[PDB]
Amino acid sequence: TEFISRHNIEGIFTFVDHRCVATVGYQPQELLGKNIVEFCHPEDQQLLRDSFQQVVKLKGQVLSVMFRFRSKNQEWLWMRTSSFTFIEYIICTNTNV
Amino acid sequence: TEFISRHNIEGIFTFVDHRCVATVGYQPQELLGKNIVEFCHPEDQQLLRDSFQQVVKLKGQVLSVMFRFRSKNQEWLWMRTSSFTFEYIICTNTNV
Amino acid sequence: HLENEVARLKKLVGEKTKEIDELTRICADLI
Amino acid sequence: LENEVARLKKLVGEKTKEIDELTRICADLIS
Repeated sequence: TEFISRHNIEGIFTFVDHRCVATVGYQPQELLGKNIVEFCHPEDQQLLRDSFQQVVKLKGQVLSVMFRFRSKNQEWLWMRTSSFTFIEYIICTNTNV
Repeated sequence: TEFISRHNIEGIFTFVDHRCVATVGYQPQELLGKNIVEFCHPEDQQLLRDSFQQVVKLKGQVLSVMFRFRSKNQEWLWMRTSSFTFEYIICTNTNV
Repeated sequence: HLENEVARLKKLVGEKTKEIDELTRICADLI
Repeated sequence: LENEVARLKKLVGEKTKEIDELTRICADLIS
């Protein structure tokens, strides 16, 4: 019920594995090239941006933010993304609860 | 210019990526189920074997051993193996 | 004639899938 | 039936690109 995503500094999907379809319903092609914020609930959207602003200054540290994800079937999913940085790219582990 | 191998506790190949063919000449089917020592130079078998006994006591820490690997064409290749443990052992086998 | 193509391609896919499955496990592990 | 090999050649290309991306990642978070 989780998938490994790989973003840049702004949060654009640069890589998504095959397990997204099972976890959110979207296909890798449907996620690639778009920001994760676009899929984030507007109510807790700023929070996602705040978490992403932090992983950048905290080079190497691991962070954890939980937010709502818009599934493919237009339904909200609480997603726990535990992300960190490598700056080259950002690795995210998006877990479904 | 290297490939990631994944052994068990004793060092038998449990997983090899496609890059074995370019770096060593062997195919994934030809390595799996087989011990890594079998491809090692008799001179450096003791070293590689001792190095494998070490990665376990290091618990997560990374070791680096250099030995001769017998390629598909029956010639020795100096290999820089950067290995550590997680259950299983992951190796980054570099060709120099 | 072309059936031998689809057959070798279906197999090739199966191989690349098993590699993806193991590789994903490794990256999922080193976290 | 040509439409199979065409979609399989494509599917292979996608799965080939995925392991390269996966391998590059796993090779990185080892250092």
